Amino acid sequence: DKGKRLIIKLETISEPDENGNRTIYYAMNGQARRIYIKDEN
Amino acid sequence: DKGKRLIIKLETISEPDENGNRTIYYAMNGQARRIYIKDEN
Amino acid sequence: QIKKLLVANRGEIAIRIFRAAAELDISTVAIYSNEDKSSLHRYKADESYLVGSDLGPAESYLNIERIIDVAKQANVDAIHPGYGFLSENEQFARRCAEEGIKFIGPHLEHLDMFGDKVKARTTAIKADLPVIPGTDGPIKSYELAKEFAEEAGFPLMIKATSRIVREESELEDAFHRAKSEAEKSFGNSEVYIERYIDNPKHIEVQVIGDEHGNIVHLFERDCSVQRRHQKVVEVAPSVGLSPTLRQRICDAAIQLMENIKYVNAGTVEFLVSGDEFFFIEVNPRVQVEHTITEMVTGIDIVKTQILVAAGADLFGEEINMPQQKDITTLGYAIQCRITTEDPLNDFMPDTGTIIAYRSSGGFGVRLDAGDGFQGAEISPYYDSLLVKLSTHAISFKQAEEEMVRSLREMRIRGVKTNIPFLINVMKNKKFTSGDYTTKFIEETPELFDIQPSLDRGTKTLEYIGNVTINGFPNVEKRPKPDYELASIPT
Amino acid sequence: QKVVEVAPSVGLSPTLRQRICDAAIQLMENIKYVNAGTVEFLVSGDEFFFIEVNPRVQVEHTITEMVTGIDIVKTQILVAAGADLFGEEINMPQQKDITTLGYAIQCRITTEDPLNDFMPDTGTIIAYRSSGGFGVRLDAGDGFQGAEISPYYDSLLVKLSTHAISFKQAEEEMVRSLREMRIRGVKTNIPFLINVMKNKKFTSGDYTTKFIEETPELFDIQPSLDRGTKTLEYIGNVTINGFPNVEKRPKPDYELASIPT
Ligand SMILES: Nc1ncnc2c1ncn2[C@@H]1O[C@H](COP(=O)(O)OP(=O)(O)O)[C@@H](O)[C@H]1O
Repeated sequence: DKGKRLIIKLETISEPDENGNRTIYYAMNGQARRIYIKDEN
Repeated sequence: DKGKRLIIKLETISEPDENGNRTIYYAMNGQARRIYIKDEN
Repeated sequence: QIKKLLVANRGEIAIRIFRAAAELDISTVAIYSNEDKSSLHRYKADESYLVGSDLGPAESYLNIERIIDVAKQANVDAIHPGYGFLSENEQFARRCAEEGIKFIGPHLEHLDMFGDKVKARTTAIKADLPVIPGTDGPIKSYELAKEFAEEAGFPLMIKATSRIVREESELEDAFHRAKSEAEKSFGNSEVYIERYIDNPKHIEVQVIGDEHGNIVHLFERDCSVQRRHQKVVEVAPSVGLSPTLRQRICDAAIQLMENIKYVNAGTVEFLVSGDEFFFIEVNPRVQVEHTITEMVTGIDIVKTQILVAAGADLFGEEINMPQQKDITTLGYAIQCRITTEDPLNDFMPDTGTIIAYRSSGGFGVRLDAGDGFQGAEISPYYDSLLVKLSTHAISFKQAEEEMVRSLREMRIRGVKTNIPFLINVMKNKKFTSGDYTTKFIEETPELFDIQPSLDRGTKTLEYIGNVTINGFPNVEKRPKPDYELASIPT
Repeated sequence: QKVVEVAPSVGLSPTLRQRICDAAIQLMENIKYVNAGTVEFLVSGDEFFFIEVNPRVQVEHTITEMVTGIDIVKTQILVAAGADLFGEEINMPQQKDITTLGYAIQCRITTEDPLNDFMPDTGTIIAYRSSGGFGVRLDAGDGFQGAEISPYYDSLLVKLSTHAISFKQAEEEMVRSLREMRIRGVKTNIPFLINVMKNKKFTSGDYTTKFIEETPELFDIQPSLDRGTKTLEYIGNVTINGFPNVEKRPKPDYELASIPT
C-alpha cells in the first residue's frame, strides 16, 4: 500500500526431506521466517 | 563440567556468499546462533 | 545460610526463581525430565542435572527421593518447589528437612493444615472466617448422593476434596463419573457437596510471613475471568470491588494467617457475591499470577520467599517490607499467559518448533519468559506456557491497552497460540468496565469470534517459494535471468 | 557523556531535592512552559547552580516513569492534542500527590567496544537475547536478530532500565540483566557497564561526576571467556575444510557405545 512495503530476502532452500518438502529460509522485515514447499523432483 | 554441558544442533549450511563464507545455522543452549566460515575449495 | 539453591520445577517459575536467587548472589541448580532435554529453564541456571534416564517425564518432577538425591550430590542448602508439583506435598518438605535442606515454604503444619480441603475448612471456621456451607465432612459409603438433599438451599454442586448439581435425582446418576478422575489427578481421594454460590467474583489475597511472627498482606488479586476450570486473566487490585469490601476480605485473609502463624508466602482465596464473601482455599505457595502483585506494590515476592527461608525478618535491612499501612497499590496491573491452546480448535495444546518469535516491551510491560524462544520445540507433556505477559499503569484502561497492543505486536510462528482469544478478552466492553464476574466467558459468545487473520507476508513468501522451487507455467524453467536495469522515467 | 542514570538521587537531602524542584517549577512557571522538559542543575554540597534546559523528552525519561508511574511520552502526545493535565485523558495527579516509589536505573547497551577505546563497532548481529522478570524494562532500539548496525548513527542496541523499592535491589537486577544478555556479531559496552554497576563507589550512592575518571579499575577487562563460542568455530570448520588425516567423507555412522561406570 502507500508506505507499506515488504522487504524479503531468500537466505537458503534446504535439501528435500523424507517426503519432498523443502524448507525455505527467508528474512522478511527484520524477521526470520520459514516456509515449507512441495518439490516435484 | 559437573552439571554444565553444551548442547549443539546443526540446522543447515548455506552455499557460500561472494567472500566464499558459508552460514551455519546452529542452536546452542536454546538460542538460535549462526556462525561464518570461509570455505577452502 | 543459603549459598546454593535447587529448583524442583520447570518452565517460567524456574526461570523466575533462578533470577531471584541470582540477584541475592545465590547459586542456582536445575533439574529436568527426559522430555525437557532442550527446554529453556535448563539453560537458565548455573548447574543442571537430568533426574532419571529412566523416569517418565509425567512423574520425573514428583519423585521426592531422586530430587533430594540430585540435591545432596551438589550441596544444595535450599529447594524451591515452585508451584504445582511437589509444592504442596508434606512428604517432600519432611524429607527435605531430614536431609538437612531448607524447603523454601511454610511449615509442615501449614502444609498438612491446607493439603486437605476438609482440614482447611475447619481451620477457616475456627479462625472465624465465613465458609461455603457443605457436606460437614466428605462422604464415602455409597448412595452418598441421597441425603444432603433438601436442607440447605436451591443451588448446589459436587466438588471433590483435595459439575453442578441442581437436584431432581440428577445426583445418583451424575454419580457415575468418579472412578477415573479424583483417583488419578487429585491427592487423597474424597468427595463432598457444596452450596453453589452463583455469579461470584473470585478474589485472592497475597500474604507474606517471616519466621519471627510478622505477617503482612499485599492486597487482592481479581481472578474472575476464567473459562471453565482454569484462570485466564488476572487483575490486581480488583477494579470492581468497593473500598470496604476489599478491606474485610483483606482483614480475613490476615485473620486466618495470623491465627495459624503462617510463614513465607501463601494466598487466601475467596468467593465474592454482592457484599458477602466466602473462604475457598489456601495456596501455601507462590502462584503464577504473583507478577501482577509485584507490579502494583513494588515488593519482590520471590526474592522475599528465599530470604524468609534464610531467617531474615520482614522489617529488616534485607527484606525491607513497609509497615502494612505503607504497602500500597499504585495503578492496576493485568496478566495473561501466552500458550499454544488453539482457540479455533477446541483449545488443544499445540505442538511444534517455534521458527520466529518476538515479544514486546517499553512502558508498563513486563515479560516473564517460559517455554518460548526462537529455537524452541514445544512438547505435549507439560502445560504449554510460552510467555507470561503482564502490564501496568496508573489507570486500568491504560493498563489493558498497553496489553492488547503488546498482544498484537507479538509474533510467534510455528505453533498456534491463544493470542487471538486473549485479544478478544482484553478488548471486551465487559472486561474494560471492571465489573465482570466469573460467568464473563459463559455470557460472552463474541469471545470465540476468532477468524484466521490474513497476512500479506506469509502468503507472498509461499508464492515466491513455489515458483522458485517448481517454476511458473510456459516460462522456460531456468534460474531468474539477470536483466538490464533501465530506469523508469516519471 | 552520561553513562548511567538513577532516579531519584540516592544522595540528595530531603530539602535539597525540595529546592532543586521548587526552582524548576518557578523557572518553567515564569516562562509558561508547555509539554515536557528537563531543567538540568549542578549540585555541590548545599548550594546548586542551574546549567541547562532540554525543551524536549530525554533518553533517560524511562527512569522517571518507573519511579512515579507516569507515562511521559503519552502525556506529551495528549498535551499536544490540547488536554487538561488534570482532566480525563491524562489523569495526572495534583502536585501534592506525585511521589516516587522506589529507585530506578538506566543504561544504554551500545556497540562501543571499550577495548578499542570506545569506537562504536559496526556489522551484523548474529545472536540477540535480552532479559526480563521483576521490574526490568527493555526499550528496543537497533538490536534484533540479523540486525545491521552502521557507522552513520549514534549506536544504541537496547535501552535497559530496572526498578525496585531498594537502590541495591535495582542495582542487583540491572547487573543480573547485563550478565544475562548475549549479543553476538558486534562488540558491546556490556563489560564496562557491568563494572560500573558493581563498584563500591557506585552502589554506595554518594558519587560525583568525577566518579569515573577517579576509578581506574573500571577498565579492567579480559576479552570474554568462551567455552561455547569458540567450540562452534571448530565443529563448523572441520565439517567444511575437513581435518588433516581422516577420510573427507561425512561423519560415519558409528555403533552406539555402552560405557560401564
Ligand atoms: N461452591 C462454589 N460456588 C461457586 N463457585 C465455585 C464453588 N466452588 C468453586 N467455584 C469456582 O470454580 C473454580 C474451581 O474451584 P476450585 O476448587 O477453586 O478449583 P482449583 O482447586 O482448581 O482452584 C473456583 O475458582 C471458583 O471460582
